[PDB]
Amino acid sequence: SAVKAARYGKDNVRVYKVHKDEKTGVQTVYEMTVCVLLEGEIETSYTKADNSVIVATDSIKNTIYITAKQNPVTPPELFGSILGTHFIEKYNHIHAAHVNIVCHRWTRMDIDGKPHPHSFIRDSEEKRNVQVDVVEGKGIDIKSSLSGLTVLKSTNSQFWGFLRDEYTTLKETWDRILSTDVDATWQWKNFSGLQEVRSHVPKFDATWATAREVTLKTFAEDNSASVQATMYKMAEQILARQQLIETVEYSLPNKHYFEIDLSWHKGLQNTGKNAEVFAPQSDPNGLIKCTVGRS
Amino acid sequence: SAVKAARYGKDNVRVYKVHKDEKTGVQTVYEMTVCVLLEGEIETSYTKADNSVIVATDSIKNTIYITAKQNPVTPPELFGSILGTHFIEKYNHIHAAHVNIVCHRWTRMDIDGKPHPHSFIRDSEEKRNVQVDVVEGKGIDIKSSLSGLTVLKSTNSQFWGFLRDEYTTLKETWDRILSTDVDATWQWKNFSGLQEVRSHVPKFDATWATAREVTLKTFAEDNSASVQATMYKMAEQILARQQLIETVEYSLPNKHYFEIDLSWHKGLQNTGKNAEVFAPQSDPNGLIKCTVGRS
Amino acid sequence: SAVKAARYGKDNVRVYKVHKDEKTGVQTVYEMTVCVLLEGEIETSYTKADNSVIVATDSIKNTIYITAKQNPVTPPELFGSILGTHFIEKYNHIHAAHVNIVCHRWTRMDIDGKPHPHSFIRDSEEKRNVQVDVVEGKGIDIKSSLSGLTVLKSTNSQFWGFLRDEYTTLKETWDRILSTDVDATWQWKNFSGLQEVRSHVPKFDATWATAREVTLKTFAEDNSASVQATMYKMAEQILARQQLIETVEYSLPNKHYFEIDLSWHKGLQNTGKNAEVFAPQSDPNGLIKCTVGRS
Amino acid sequence: SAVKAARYGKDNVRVYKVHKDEKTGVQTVYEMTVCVLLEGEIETSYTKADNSVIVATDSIKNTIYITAKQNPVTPPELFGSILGTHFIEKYNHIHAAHVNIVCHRWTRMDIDGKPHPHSFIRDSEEKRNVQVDVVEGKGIDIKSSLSGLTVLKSTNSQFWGFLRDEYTTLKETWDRILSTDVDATWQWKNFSGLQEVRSHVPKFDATWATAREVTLKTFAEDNSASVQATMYKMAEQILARQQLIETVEYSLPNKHYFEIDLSWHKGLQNTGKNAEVFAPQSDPNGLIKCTVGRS
Ligand SMILES: O=c1[nH]c(=O)c2nn[nH]c2[nH]1
Ligand SMILES: O=c1[nH]c(=O)c2nn[nH]c2[nH]1
Ligand SMILES: O=c1[nH]c(=O)c2nn[nH]c2[nH]1
Ligand SMILES: O=c1[nH]c(=O)c2nn[nH]c2[nH]1
Ligand SMILES: O=c1[nH]c(=O)c2nn[nH]c2[nH]1
Ligand SMILES: O=c1[nH]c(=O)c2nn[nH]c2[nH]1
Ligand SMILES: O=c1[nH]c(=O)c2nn[nH]c2[nH]1
Ligand SMILES: O=c1[nH]c(=O)c2nn[nH]c2[nH]1
Ligand SMILES: [Ar]
Ligand SMILES: [Ar]
Ligand SMILES: [Ar]
Ligand SMILES: [Ar]
Ligand SMILES: [Ar]
Ligand SMILES: [Ar]
Ligand SMILES: [Ar]
Ligand SMILES: [Ar]
Ligand code: NA
Ligand code: NA
Ligand code: NA
Ligand code: NA
Repeated sequence: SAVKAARYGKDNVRVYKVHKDEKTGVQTVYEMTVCVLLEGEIETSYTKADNSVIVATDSIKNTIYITAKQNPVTPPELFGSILGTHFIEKYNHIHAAHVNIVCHRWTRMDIDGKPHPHSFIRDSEEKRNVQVDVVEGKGIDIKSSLSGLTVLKSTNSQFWGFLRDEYTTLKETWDRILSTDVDATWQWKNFSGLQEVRSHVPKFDATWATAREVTLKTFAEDNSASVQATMYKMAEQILARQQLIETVEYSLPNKHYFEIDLSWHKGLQNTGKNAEVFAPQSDPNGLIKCTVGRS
Repeated sequence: SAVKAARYGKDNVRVYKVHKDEKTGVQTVYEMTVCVLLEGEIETSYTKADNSVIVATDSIKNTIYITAKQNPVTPPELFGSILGTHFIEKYNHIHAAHVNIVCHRWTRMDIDGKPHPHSFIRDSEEKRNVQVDVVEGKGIDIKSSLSGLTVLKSTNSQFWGFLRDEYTTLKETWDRILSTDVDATWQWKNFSGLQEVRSHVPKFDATWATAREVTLKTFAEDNSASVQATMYKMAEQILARQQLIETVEYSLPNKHYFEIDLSWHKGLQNTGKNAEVFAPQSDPNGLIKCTVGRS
Repeated sequence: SAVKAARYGKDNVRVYKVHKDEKTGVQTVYEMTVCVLLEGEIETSYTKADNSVIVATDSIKNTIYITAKQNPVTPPELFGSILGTHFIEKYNHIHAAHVNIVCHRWTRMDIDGKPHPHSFIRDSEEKRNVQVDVVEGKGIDIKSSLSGLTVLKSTNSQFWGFLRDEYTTLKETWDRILSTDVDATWQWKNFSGLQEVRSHVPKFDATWATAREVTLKTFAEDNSASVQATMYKMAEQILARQQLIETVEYSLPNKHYFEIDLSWHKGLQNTGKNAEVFAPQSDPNGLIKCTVGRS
Repeated sequence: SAVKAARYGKDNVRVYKVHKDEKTGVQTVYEMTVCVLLEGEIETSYTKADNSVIVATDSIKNTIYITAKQNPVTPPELFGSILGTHFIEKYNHIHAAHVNIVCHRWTRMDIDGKPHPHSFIRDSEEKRNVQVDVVEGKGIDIKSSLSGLTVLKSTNSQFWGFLRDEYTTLKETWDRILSTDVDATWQWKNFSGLQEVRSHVPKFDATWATAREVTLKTFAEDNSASVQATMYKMAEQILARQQLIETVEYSLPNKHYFEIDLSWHKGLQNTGKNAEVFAPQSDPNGLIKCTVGRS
């Protein structure tokens, strides 16, 4: 036997940083959950009980907190890149650092019309995420995402003209509910290293905000033929609005809202055009995935 | 042995309802999770396998969807009173209906600063809840709540002057993070019946909104001496502003954000006034409860 | 406005304790999650920002770990009584201690049919719980429970003879799947104090085990007329077998397994006696409660 | 823009099947949760709103239930292979079927020493899983796994001789707790198709049981130098005991149990050799991964 692949590190590292403006007295908060996994010349830690090649997961945890102290935590693309670079540079035998970040929402409260200087609400479980793979002499590969964006539209969704055979029961429809939890990833062009990441810093927040606007606007306005057709329109406009994106990936669940036949009870009419009351289905769900790139 | 208490019914009944304005074409969506438990002459269903006294959990489920077809699902104080009253009136041998409702957020999307007619977003897992006990001959007891309202403030929270003995390690502080998930319940004056609930329907939405505003404002603005002192301020404001409330109850966790000492590392300074990066604590957590009434 | 009720303390305190037999070298592990809330002369901590009456949640946390160092953590009825009694005795102005404990399973591994001295497995998320209310001058109220015991039987469950009206669709059945997650509580006779709890310590483990055996056996063997009729049989057995119990309480969901009609497909037969493949239903679920006492 | 990758299907399909022995009256239950995602000539469903290339997710759901009716659901390697083959054969334009299965535990109850014919307990949340990728003219790729196997050992775990620098605080130790949730995957040699899968059916259950025995026994007996060293020993013996396995992958969290310094309180001694009471850490956690193959 031999080790073909190995990586280890600290998962589920919860971090908070506050910026306090001395000038304005205005405070700003950042909260995230970090995972750092390292690869390199570490096989003997598995094969020969040789811990001398291990940067302890505890020290990795320490390093996440120290990097946050000494560097920006935003945009998360940058923080991830700084943190992964530290590890391949500090340690000769470490050749890759995989950094995953979930950003939690802390939105400034508006109190009596006025933005508050140090109060915040979690206005969604919606996350902003990054996966930063820092690979010595191969560069930095960044995937940026939003996840847990939960949306529903009460009409202007259709599903008909699908294949029918001896396995098919689904009624064609021209008016239905469509609800999803959006997971959307944009894969950046390979970066040569930390310098190139720093060179594109302003694109990260701007690209995330645009991904979010295009998702919300397309969903709200498209008379959806299908989840497939609508998610594709989303990816195309995102690609068009950022040349540094190579691919856009949507993973979208179809969270069914079933019509309820109540006609067995006093001939109550609650289907097709009379559909008022529905049974949200917890499971199963449709799951539709698509990766879109440039021709 | 004898039955001292019994109740049975259907839990976790997912309901959606849409209103479609014919003139405007504006659609409005409502989603909730319902539980109904019945009491009454049912002893023998337990003691003697006499199913003749059971309204089947399935039928209670059917009745929830039918009631929603025939009645407004908002405010949930009303919907819950209607549904409870149905069972004790319909069935001679049923004497009490316990109706629990969790309302899920579907906030109308603004697209290009214009409110969309039929697209919605879940802005937070914040719930509005009701517990409605309809008891034949005693009337209707309604508790209304907001839960899962998650907030943080970065400063203007303190905790000093607490008891100190051989069990105390906690340092006094004049500046700390305060974070919580708000559980806030208002217990209404008993209602004589459905009619009286109906007659007060304009109070339910208004009281829930002022409950929310008072929670958000007081938390934002109070230079908190303690969770205890800040939550008492909220309760007494809500009481002062709605005379049909008998009691207000806060249940608030203290979601700790621990300072990190980094002085062991290159003399890095990250405590007291230098405190920038914190470790949010998943567990344990302070739990602070208070029921406030009229003197 | 005035405070009608208050309690505060630390929730979600994870504790592990190991016993190491010096002679044998057999180790035994205990893991639990603890919550302690105190009442007493604390009103002013809420009304007047008088922290002088607060035993800090942090100190309550420290006291939990210290009590565990100095005392046995089993049975949890005892541990909870010790911990509660500490607070009302230590502090003049504290008059009640509410102690909630969840015990996690660490079952000793058998390796080659030999019980291992220091290796353990979590066999199920089944918990043993206690709720211990220590009230100065009134004594100690203990509720003991098992929860998260998940069971299914494929036959020897029925449900026919239930009420039928314009709200009923459910077909009568003489053969069905019954599945549940058992929540079962036994309420002990009030105790005068810690001494009396101590004097009964051999009853706590034995009653929990016979509670478990009676649940498992009765469920396995009863040709169930209903959840109602089967859960009443369990309660009355446990009562008959422990005279210091005042009441037994089951809370049982009916986790439905729906027949699937496949006759639309190549005349496939999968209902009544042919019923082979079912669709387990996540929601909704029957919820059936019963408190049984002595006549 | 163009579609570079696409797959769609039904996730979270809950299935139950019962075998009833006419001879012995003995019943046996199987429960699982299935996901099927298809690829093929389906790009126009995304680019041209062309649903005519879509086997509806609803029909996929129907097909899962019908396959379960007409075929064995065990071993899950086989069921997955039958179900994925159906889709690439039935539909000319479908070229791959990705099938994921979680198997839930239903263990026969022992009542009074005797195995019960139709009663079952969920004796762990431990799962058995498969990923079956059926790719037209490339064959069948099976990954088998157990997950959610939670274990703890109170001693016979070590961690010393790790790298120390300006980032290191972790104390070396020669006696510590080690707890994990085991996720273990064995990747089978590529199969030419369904026929070859059927040819190896007896290896699937036998290989899973051996993976589980080797995990439990190695964990219990190894005086662990590290998670790395111990998980490697597990993979080697698994590879040695099944030639049809190409690789073994462990993903193991290190679920820290922290010592508690209580010496500040009456000089209480609870560290090193006096360590009795510990604080289980919810987060962060070490995460150690390794893929082992043949030299
Ligand atoms: O078993 C261990 N492996 C590691 O890599 C590690 N790092 N800190 N503690 C650890 N324990
Ligand atoms: O009532 C139903 N509505 C649906 O939309 C559906 N889809 N599959 N089965 C279904 N049943
Ligand atoms: O056991 C049962 N009890 C009930 O009250 C019930 N109602 N529907 N199905 C049921 N099954
Ligand atoms: O770092 C810490 N911060 C705190 O607020 C605290 N309270 N107890 N222990 C603590 N440690
Ligand atoms: O606001 C607080 N209230 C308390 O009771 C407490 N105890 N420790 N920290 C605390 N903070
Ligand atoms: O398929 C079903 N099985 C059931 O047991 C049931 N009860 N109500 N509706 C049902 N549908
Ligand atoms: O939008 C949809 N896409 C699908 O592929 C599908 N299948 N059933 N319903 C569906 N809805
Ligand atoms: O008290 C501690 N024990 C540990 O094992 C540890 N590891 N990192 N920090 C730690 N603190
Ligand atoms: Ar942060
Ligand atoms: Ar969509
Ligand atoms: Ar609703
Ligand atoms: Ar507060
Ligand atoms: Ar414990
Ligand atoms: Ar039962
Ligand atoms: Ar199954
Ligand atoms: Ar291990
Ligand atoms: Na390096
Ligand atoms: Na009645
Ligand atoms: Na006292
Ligand atoms: Na094909």
